[PDB]
Amino acid sequence: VSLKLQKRLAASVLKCGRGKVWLDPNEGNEISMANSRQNIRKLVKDGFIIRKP
Amino acid sequence: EVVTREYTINLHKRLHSCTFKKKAPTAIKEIRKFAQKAMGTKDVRVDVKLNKQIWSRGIRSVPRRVRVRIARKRNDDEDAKEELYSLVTVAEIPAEGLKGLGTKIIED
Amino acid sequence: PSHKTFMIKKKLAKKQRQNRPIPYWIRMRTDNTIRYNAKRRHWRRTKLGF
Amino acid sequence: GKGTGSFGKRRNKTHTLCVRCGRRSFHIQKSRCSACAYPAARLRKYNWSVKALRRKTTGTGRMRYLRNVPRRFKTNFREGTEATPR
Amino acid sequence: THRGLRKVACIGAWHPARVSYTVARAGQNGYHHRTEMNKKVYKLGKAGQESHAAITDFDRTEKDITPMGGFPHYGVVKDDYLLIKGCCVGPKKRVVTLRQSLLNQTSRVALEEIKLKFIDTSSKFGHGRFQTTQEKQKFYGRL
Amino acid sequence: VKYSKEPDNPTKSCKARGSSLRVHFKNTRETAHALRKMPLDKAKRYLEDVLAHKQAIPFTRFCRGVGRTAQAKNRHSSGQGRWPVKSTKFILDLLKNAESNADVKGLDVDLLFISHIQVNQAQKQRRRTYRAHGRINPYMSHPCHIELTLSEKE
RNA sequence: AAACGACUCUCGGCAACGGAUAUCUCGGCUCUCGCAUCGAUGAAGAACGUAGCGAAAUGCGAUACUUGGUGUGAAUUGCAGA
RNA sequence: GUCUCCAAGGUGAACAGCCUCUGGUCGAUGGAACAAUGUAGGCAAGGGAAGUCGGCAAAAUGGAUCCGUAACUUCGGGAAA
RNA sequence: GGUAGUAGCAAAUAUUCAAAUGAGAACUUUGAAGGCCGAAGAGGGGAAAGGUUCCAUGUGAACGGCACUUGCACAUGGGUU
Ligand SMILES: [K+]
Ligand SMILES: [K+]
Ligand SMILES: [K+]
Ligand SMILES: [K+]
Ligand SMILES: [K+]
Ligand SMILES: [K+]
Ligand SMILES: [Mg+2]
Ligand SMILES: [Mg+2]
Ligand SMILES: [Mg+2]
Ligand SMILES: [Mg+2]
Ligand SMILES: [Mg+2]
Ligand SMILES: [Mg+2]
Ligand SMILES: [Mg+2]
Ligand SMILES: [Zn+2]
Repeated sequence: VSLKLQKRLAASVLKCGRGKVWLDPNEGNEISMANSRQNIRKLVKDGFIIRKP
Repeated sequence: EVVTREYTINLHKRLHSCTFKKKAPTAIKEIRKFAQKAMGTKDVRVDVKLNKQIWSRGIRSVPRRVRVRIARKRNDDEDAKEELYSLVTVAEIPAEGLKGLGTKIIED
Repeated sequence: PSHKTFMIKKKLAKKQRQNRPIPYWIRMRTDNTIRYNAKRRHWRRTKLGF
Repeated sequence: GKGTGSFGKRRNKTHTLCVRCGRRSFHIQKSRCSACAYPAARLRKYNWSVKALRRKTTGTGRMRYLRNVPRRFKTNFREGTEATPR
Repeated sequence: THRGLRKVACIGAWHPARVSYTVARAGQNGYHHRTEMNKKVYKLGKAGQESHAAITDFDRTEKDITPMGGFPHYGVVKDDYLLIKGCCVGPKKRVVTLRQSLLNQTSRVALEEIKLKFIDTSSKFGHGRFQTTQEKQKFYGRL
Repeated sequence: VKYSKEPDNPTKSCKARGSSLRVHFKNTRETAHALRKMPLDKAKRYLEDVLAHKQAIPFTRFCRGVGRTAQAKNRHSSGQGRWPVKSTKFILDLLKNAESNADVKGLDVDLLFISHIQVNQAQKQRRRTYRAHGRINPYMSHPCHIELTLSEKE
């Protein structure tokens, strides 16, 4: 699957560059299941999407 | 069979006069061919940590000698063409160093 | 551009509506000769020249 | 530099759509159409271009009103009447 | 020179309208059969006969013909060998054919009795400064 | 459909074909020429070796500027050969289709051999290139029709 | 030993490439005849819309592939519904 | 080819060159070898323009501080002589 | 048609390892590493010009001068307060 949309939305939500977005490689299916900024925020809260330092 | 060994690989002589921009990828290919020759397995998988070690000093400064562990395992996947595959990982360097270190058998 | 006149915008709307394939049921009409939309336009191939 | 480099500078429209004939022939600075000579009252037409004349002559359009004239002439422009009730 | 300068500029005249066999052309260089004449045998070392060693009357150091570290790309000479003046055809390890002279050797150079005074046995893989490994070890204090 | 060559005994033969295949006609012809009159199993092994770069297809007619290799020595003395993997894959697929047809017919595959195989030029497809001084040149492909018929030995 | 094969060339069967030939034609060209009817009561031309399902052509104007009268007399039709 | 706004740290006189942070990106079809001839970039003992139409090309010089600076001159310069 | 599977694919430093999907992965996505742009940028917006190229989903054929699971291509929908 492709997570380009998730990467873009995570970058926008975290207010960081796309190169500072970390998508958990072991949570690919559940990350791809998200298609809205609300789902992205929920994933960030759960810890599957992290802003890198 | 399932056998694990530890080898010392002389990458210096294998990559003598290698073009700078291809030196580390050539080292990766060199290690793959070394594992193929040593274990008889076409399919060789290089550990991410070993790749990190090879690339740790850039694309030019490949280490002269590298201590690796090669393990031959049976491929569980049925759709795999090869029955066995080789896994190459880093190996611990003794305190005395690489001097006097030969090929060793790891499996108990 | 972002700044555009109302007339130009309406003309572009008409061009967008006209840029589409023909309905499938057109090909089944008795004594039909239309095979496809011969006037299809792509924004990169032919410019409108407005 | 008079070729490819020069072609890179094209973003000022000499002509825009003409109000009357709809062509992209309305010279903005001259404020006049090079195709139909709008806003001049008379249409621009010349005998040395028969093709140009036949591209825009009467009949190439809709003839909203003119198309119905022959029927009215055939009826003698009968008006203010209807067929006998059934 | 446009189009390169490592060429023959003119490879022939208009007539004859052909390139001749006498014009230099690019092609295979080296690996040609050759026969070189008048090479003088400076010594004949016989294995195990106090002539294989590089010792001379002047220099009495006990050393063998093989230089320090071995002959580069060849190895250690242990069988009979010939020491010939000058160079010979081919790279190291090449098999060469030794032929008896077809001419009558009567010149002074051919008749000269050469007496070797010193034979260098230093390493040829660098700027060798020792004639023997024992000498090097004595110099560096390891023996 | 009518093939260029019909089998002597159709009951003991199968056929396969493909039209307008997007592969180079000259390479495909070289591969077919290499394959003619070979047993089916040997042809399969030869094509697999060609794909693995272990055996080479000798380039014989369309060979101007082709390199030379030692792999094609036994077939072509001059050594002009290549490894047209695309053509080999397409011909192998056609051979697999023919083998499936033989299995449906009830023939035994052990003694099957390529009785006939032919490559023809199909309709050329058009693209273009851009040349110096504002010029445009053709950029064409050369698809081919392929047909083959397998027969029972003896 | 210049044989078998490869290449080139040539002839024949078949298969390709291409669209000539033949037979057609709701089109064109030419001649002849009848009639005299655009527009400020807004012409020709130009734009935008309009069908259950249409982009073009054709038609039409928010009553928008048509309203109404009259004639004929059981369809339209690619599909669906009335 | 096509107008314009924003503009971090280090070195350094400096939006010079070089490296780095935010942001972006590895997009230029790939693999093997390292022949000749080329394209681009270097070095070369002794001599030093003998080469060539011609020092073409390249090399040499180069920042800063101190000392010092001729002919000529329109008295301003020359001069970074 | 021969030319000919020939001339060519070479500017802008560079890719590598593991995994996921897929019939098919050097070229798609994730992670890790090694590099570049180096703020008068290969970053972030506008003017003209273009006109839906914007966003989501899916993809036979063609096209993206190799390839593609892909997309500024194609098909269906949405979007400019
Ligand atoms: K060749
Ligand atoms: K024939
Ligand atoms: K009516
Ligand atoms: K000179
Ligand atoms: K002169
Ligand atoms: K797929
Ligand atoms: Mg005006
Ligand atoms: Mg030496
Ligand atoms: Mg070109
Ligand atoms: Mg005809
Ligand atoms: Mg400073
Ligand atoms: Mg600035
Ligand atoms: Mg998009
Ligand atoms: Zn006009």
